[PDB]
Amino acid sequence: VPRGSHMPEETQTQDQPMEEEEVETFAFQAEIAQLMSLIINTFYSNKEIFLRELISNSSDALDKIRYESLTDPSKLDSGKELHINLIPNKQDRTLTIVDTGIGMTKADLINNLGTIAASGTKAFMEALQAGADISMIGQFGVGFYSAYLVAEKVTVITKHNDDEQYAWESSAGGSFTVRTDTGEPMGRGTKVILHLKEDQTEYLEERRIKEIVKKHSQFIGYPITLFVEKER
Ligand SMILES: Nc1ncnc2c1ncn2[C@@H]1O[C@H](COP(=O)(O)CP(=O)(O)OP(=O)(O)O)[C@@H](O)[C@H]1O
Ligand SMILES: [Mg+2]
Ligand SMILES: [Mg+2]
Repeated sequence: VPRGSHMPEETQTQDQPMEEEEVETFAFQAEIAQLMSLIINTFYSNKEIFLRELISNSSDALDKIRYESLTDPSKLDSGKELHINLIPNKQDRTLTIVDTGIGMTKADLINNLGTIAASGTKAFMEALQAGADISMIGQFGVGFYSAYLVAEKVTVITKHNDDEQYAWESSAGGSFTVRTDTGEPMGRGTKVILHLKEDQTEYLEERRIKEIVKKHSQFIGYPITLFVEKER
């Protein structure tokens, strides 16, 4: 049956087989859940320090590449730059912190980002009760949860050399999920995606982001760059 030209629907290629992603749900350790509730539902004047804690974590993960090379030189063969990118998306109201540090395995996500008690958590909650500045979070070993000063939901996508790529996600409320992530491979590192609360959109503005990186994160020790989407 001769054809000289086909329409797009006709030559659309069949989909790749659908992938399964395994999902597991976990409760936050009790004091972690308590802290998150405190962080979310209390007014703090100096919420901007969230970005200091996430940059700090990225800088730690990047220093680990430098040091893991002493026990495993193969990391020296990576051509990836050691760096951080800050990516505001005003369309989606997200602020993403991307690094090319060592990343986390599945068990790292579960054990490091919620099910294990930090020994400073109770002390920190008491300090906050007695009126401490929220900036003190960074000294009590629970700085990641400062994301929820500004974010209603946090997704962390991560890939470590020793595991597959995973997504951790929580809207607080007492639990989080970890799921195998078969989507856009991110390569080694971690991306924290902050789904900002409606009153916190200043952290999508490039002037605001530059201001708080200069104020609080001037010794990262790696290049950080801010991607600014061109105004249409
Ligand atoms: N960008 C990232 N890359 C890799 N691991 C990360 C990460 N962000 C967070 N983590 C993991 O999450 C853990 C919890 O981080 P935080 O709540 O900041 C306490 P910490 O950073 O371990 O101590 P510190 O903040 O006192 O230096 C880290 O120890 C690390 O294992
Ligand atoms: Mg169709
Ligand atoms: Mg930290």
